[PDB]
Amino acid sequence: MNIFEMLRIDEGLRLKIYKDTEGYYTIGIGHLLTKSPSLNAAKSELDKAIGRNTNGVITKDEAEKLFNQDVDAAVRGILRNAKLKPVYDSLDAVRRAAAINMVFQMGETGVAGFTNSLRMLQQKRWDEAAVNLAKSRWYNQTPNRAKRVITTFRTGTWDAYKNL
Ligand SMILES: Fc1c(Cl)c(F)c(Cl)c(F)c1Cl
Repeated sequence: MNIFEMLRIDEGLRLKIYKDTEGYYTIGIGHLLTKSPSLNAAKSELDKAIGRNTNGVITKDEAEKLFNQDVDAAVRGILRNAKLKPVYDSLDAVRRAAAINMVFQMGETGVAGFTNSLRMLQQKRWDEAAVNLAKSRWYNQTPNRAKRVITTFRTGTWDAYKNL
């Protein structure tokens, strides 16, 4: 198990434009195209991302290319964010993957409200942190995924993913 395998499980793989859990146009391995309700706008974003005129369908190789870029972008974003870098640096590699997972799903803006959770994680108060993380829109809207990510933060193991 690693961050790539983990997000592959959580996001799936679809080669045609689909709507994510929030109703937003997406492709590949959870590559958000746009929050716009216009399919044409989404198709434009896809073409720009891939570098060719696609009309809504990509190959597995192309999906994996975008996926690698997205994982890279999430990490680089954490490292440039003053509110996130210290907590990330304080973690082991397994829990770091859980951090990347969250940023991949909700972005840096989606995680701005997790200040108290972040403190508890840096304090290594794993059970308290797990309890706090679940008190969120995130947990309520995607409970099964959140539970897996939270278990990863609580235990520092891959137990929530090893069966999957
Ligand atoms: F280190 C982190 C980071 Cl960078 C992050 F964005 C979240 Cl949501 C998190 F929980 C942890 Cl531990």
